[PDB]
Amino acid sequence: MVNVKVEFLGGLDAIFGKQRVHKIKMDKEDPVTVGDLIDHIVSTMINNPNDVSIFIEDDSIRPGIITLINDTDWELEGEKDYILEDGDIISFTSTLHGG
Repeated sequence: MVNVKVEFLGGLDAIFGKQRVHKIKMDKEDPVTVGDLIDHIVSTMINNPNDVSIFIEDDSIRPGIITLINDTDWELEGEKDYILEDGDIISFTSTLHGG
């Protein structure tokens, strides 16, 4: 029903499959929060102790991963306090290389 064009960079797209930009689709309820989107990526999209383990750590994202929502900072709004919106442009980045 919905669609979100996310752009993974730094060291995230490498896990997805060298995909600088990937679209996601979720179908559950109307008031779908951003936290749900990430969940979808870690549920059906990804399912292995290597790709998701590094991204999510015990229901908690790994401190350091960047996430630009609508050309803005994730923490700026409220992390998971941002309702989704089909037709948005999300961006992900990682300031970590080697070690």
